[PDB]
Amino acid sequence: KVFGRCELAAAMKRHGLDNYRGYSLGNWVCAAKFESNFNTQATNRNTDGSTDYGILQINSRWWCNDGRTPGSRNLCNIPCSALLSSDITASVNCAKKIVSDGNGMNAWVAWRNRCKGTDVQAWIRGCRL
Ligand SMILES: [Au+]
Ligand SMILES: [Au+]
Ligand SMILES: [Au+]
Repeated sequence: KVFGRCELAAAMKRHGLDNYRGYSLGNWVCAAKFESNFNTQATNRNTDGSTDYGILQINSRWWCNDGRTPGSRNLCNIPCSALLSSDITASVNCAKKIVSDGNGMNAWVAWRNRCKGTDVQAWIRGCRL
């Protein structure tokens, strides 16, 4: 599914991401925009042979099992395909574990390079939240 901006803002807020570990909702919408273009079906191969999955591009190297990242972790205890659903629950509850692990939103390269330090409130402008 490809979310509308305000549609994803609404879902992320409902799932308890607004201000999660002090990251405003705008940070999460900005990350999702630049990670996946709001597309739950997004998959991208990493150089080490891991793959990033779903609307928040969660990495098989640490967080999920995709059956082809040998010697990796599965710290969210899910198949990476669960991260590709039209329903963002699994991506949200895994992202909460990632952002809590000491590195904050710096784990998301697109957030670091395109959202961090910017006016991220612009990403929720116009939305009825
Ligand atoms: Au959730
Ligand atoms: Au994020
Ligand atoms: Au949802």
